Amino acid sequence: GPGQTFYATGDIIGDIKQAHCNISEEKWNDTLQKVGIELQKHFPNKTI
Amino acid sequence: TQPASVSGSPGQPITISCTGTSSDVGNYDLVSWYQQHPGNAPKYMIYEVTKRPAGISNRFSGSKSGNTASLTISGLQAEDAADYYCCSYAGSSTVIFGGGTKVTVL
Amino acid sequence: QVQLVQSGAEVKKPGASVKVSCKASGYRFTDHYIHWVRQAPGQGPEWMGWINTSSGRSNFAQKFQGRVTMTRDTSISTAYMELNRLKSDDTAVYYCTTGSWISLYYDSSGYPNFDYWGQGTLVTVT
Ligand SMILES: *[C@@H]1O[C@H](CO)[C@@H](O[C@@H]2O[C@H](CO)[C@@H](O[C@@H]3O[C@H](CO[C@H]4O[C@H](CO)[C@@H](O)[C@H](O)[C@@H]4O)[C@@H](O)[C@H](O[C@H]4O[C@H](CO)[C@@H](O)[C@H](O)[C@@H]4O[C@H]4O[C@H](CO)[C@@H](O)[C@H](O)[C@@H]4O[C@H]4O[C@H](CO)[C@@H](O)[C@H](O)[C@@H]4O)[C@@H]3O)[C@H](O)[C@H]2NC(C)=O)[C@H](O)[C@H]1NC(C)=O
Ligand SMILES: *[C@@H]1O[C@H](CO)[C@@H](O[C@@H]2O[C@H](CO)[C@@H](O[C@@H]3O[C@H](CO)[C@@H](O)[C@H](O)[C@@H]3O)[C@H](O)[C@H]2NC(C)=O)[C@H](O)[C@H]1NC(C)=O
Ligand SMILES: *[C@@H]1O[C@H](CO)[C@@H](O)[C@H](O)[C@H]1NC(C)=O
Repeated sequence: GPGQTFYATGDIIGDIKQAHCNISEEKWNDTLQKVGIELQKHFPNKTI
Repeated sequence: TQPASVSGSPGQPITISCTGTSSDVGNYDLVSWYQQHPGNAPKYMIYEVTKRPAGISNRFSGSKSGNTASLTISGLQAEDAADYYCCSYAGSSTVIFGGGTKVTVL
Repeated sequence: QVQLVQSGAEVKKPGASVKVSCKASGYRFTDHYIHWVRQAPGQGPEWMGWINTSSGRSNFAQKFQGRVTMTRDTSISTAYMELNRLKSDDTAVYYCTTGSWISLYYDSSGYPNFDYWGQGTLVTVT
């Protein structure tokens, strides 16, 4: 149209790799362990 | 950019420099150094800005100052008369070289 | 010990095409990039291009576009270097080099870590 642009992906320079995310496994499973500690006291004698 | 040749007596260190733009060496520390005897493939002793692979002693040492990268050869011997090339990453997944330097060991 | 085998001499008239074959041994073809280095006699080396051996994506230099193609075969673990419309300045030594480690999470294609070099080939244009 008159005076409007539209921005799009033109090209990719280089190799093509995977977009991702990284968490530490030790810290995350320690966090899940502590959440399980706090969560067993609301559902006693059960495995979550 | 690279000096055409360097000369030196045995038993003393020498320096070979490579000065490039900010996109070549200033932005990225990927600089490498190879030597090539005549009638032979290029060798492999500097890959990162300072690192060395296995099988290479402390004869060679790389460094980067600002917009240039210099390789210092601590001591000299008659084996070190090969032609030395520096190489770097120029951005946009494009790799460039230096051009060459002939070492004249006395 | 890993090793790279390159083809023989290629003597032909200008205007034709040259295929250079590079065969790896001692390591699997999928893990590493393959770069190409052209060295004119009495002249320094010149980078030519890289190929992702895991998928076949390749890139060339800034002035070799339209003349150069990269192919490979992972079954027999080799790469092919096709150059079209050669000139008299194409008489040079061709080197197949092993680059960085191929990883799916970060682009290590442009790393100039040329670990192992092949024996090279000579291409003479009459
Ligand atoms: C998110 O998380 C993911 C997952 O954790 C991240 O993905 C990982 O990121 C890592 C980043 O470093 C990456 O690590 C690389 O691994 C390479 C593979 O080697 C390892 O795995 C194999 C598997 O079999 C083992 O056999 C091997 O022993 C290793 O354990 C390494 O090779 C890489 O190190 C090399 O590259 C760096 C880059 O600068 C160099 O500084 C380093 O010195 C290493 O260089 C050697 O190797 C290169 C190429 O092989 C040579 O050119 C070089 O000369 C060095 O050579 C060595 O060997 C020769 C042999 O003669 C010897 O002479 C010389 O002295 C050296 O010893 C690097 O470490 C992971 O692969 C990657 N993926 C996975 C699945 O983990 C992701 O990045 C994260 N993202 C974010 C944003 O955080
Ligand atoms: C990611 O891609 C972008 C472009 O798609 C790359 O940016 C480009 O980087 C190169 C060198 O780093 C630039 O070339 C330089 O241009 C200046 C000005 O024209 C010139 O004076 C220099 O001599 C050199 O030719 C290029 O202009 C630039 N392009 C853009 C659009 O910014 C970037 O480097 C890539 N990233 C990586 C990590 O490779
Ligand atoms: C539930 O667990 C607590 C602590 O482990 C224990 O004292 C209690 O006896 C358990 N409940 C039953 C019904 O056994």
